[PDB]
Amino acid sequence: RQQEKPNFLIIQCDHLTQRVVGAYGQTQGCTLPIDEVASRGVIFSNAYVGCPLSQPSRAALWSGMMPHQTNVRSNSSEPVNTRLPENVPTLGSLFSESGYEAVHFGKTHDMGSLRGFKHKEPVAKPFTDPEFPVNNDSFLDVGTCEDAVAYLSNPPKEPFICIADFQNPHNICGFIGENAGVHTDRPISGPLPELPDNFDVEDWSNIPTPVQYICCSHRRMTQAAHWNEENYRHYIAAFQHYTKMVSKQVDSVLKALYSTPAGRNTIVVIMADHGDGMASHRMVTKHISFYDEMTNVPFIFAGPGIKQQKKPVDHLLTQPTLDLLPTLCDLAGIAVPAEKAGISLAPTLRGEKQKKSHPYVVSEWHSEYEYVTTPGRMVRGPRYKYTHYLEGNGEELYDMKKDPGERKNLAKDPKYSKILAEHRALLDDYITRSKDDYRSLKVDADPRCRNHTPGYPSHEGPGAREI
Ligand SMILES: [Cl-]
Ligand SMILES: [Zn+2]
Repeated sequence: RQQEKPNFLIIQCDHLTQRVVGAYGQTQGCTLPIDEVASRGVIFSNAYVGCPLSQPSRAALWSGMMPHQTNVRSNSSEPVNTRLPENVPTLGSLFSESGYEAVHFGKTHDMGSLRGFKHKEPVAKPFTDPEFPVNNDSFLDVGTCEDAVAYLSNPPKEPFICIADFQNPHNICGFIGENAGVHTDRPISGPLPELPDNFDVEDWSNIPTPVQYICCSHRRMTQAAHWNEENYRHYIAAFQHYTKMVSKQVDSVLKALYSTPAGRNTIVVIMADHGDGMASHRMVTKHISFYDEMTNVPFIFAGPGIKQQKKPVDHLLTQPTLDLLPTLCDLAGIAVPAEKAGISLAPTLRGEKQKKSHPYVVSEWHSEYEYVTTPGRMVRGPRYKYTHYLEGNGEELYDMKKDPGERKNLAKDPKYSKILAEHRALLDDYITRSKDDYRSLKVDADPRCRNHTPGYPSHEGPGAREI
């Protein structure tokens, strides 16, 4: 038993959302291979990432730390962001030093947190799509899929830990570029998805300043700011298409996995580095805001020793950015360094009592490319989500039980003043225990990016990257 170790296959998809994954109960037909894995295992309803942005999320994830601690807080490359020091234990270092073969395929964008994995760079394999634009994101996934299939088809050593980091549905970014501004959409042959119930922003004066002006600071939002309903539904359709594309590749990867006896000895994890607005709150992609579509990601486990659960686990707050490292170490029988703040979910996965749990979980924003630096923090408690931004001391407060779509900010309502204070207190506790420098940080927000009536439809001009 204890010397017979499982393998691991970690499949991560950039921008993948709970909404689009059928296992979560909202959208049918886009992720059947992922849903089949979920059906054999356990999915988590509350799985919040440490930052809704790729490089900060990935640097944090593979090191099991938070972004203010890695100090990789934006997507900028060296020297604005500096690679994780070589003395910080990572997933790869812990697994490699315990005798695992550790391999990584696909997207990196890790700022050194992948140290210990042997990385193979994918090669772009272009192809033509008859209905949606496809770019090097989609072409790279073809290479990644080929590499992962080749590896899992003939695994040279057990035990192994393999990461397959897919780009899609990130090609949604390219879609927005091809459809920027006022435009008529190219016809498509599918049924057209409906807008979500939280599409509209009811009151722009009741949201924080940085969220009001995402249209100025986020290039993709500048592009989509004046989109009509048709435009946004075609956006959702494209997102579903790119998700279907990556799910076919997941299928190929799983077929390769289960083509040898290594497969049945493998624990499969499916997650995303962050989500996508999917037109909720008029939002496209990810930038500044902390709404569930972007921060609450699919987080799915199945494999030997993991007990099947039909219902999603919703009595726990999880933080994949912190919890993946100790969970995988616990499943592999590898000791976790004491400084890591994550909590192993292996008890829940085994069907045992989860004695330790997070009383709340957190997300961070700092900047994307240092055009605008507008730090903020999210605290998800058991029932409410609280957000705070330094710029204007803006706050949000959402009842996630009665208002899961986050349509009614409760922060200015005196009836909720005690709940608001209570979540402010969770942020104070986080700052103390994590040594967050949040309270000391400076806002850098040019007033030319805050210079029209609040809200994306009223956006005028070319946005921050242009001025
Ligand atoms: Cl920026
Ligand atoms: Zn604007």
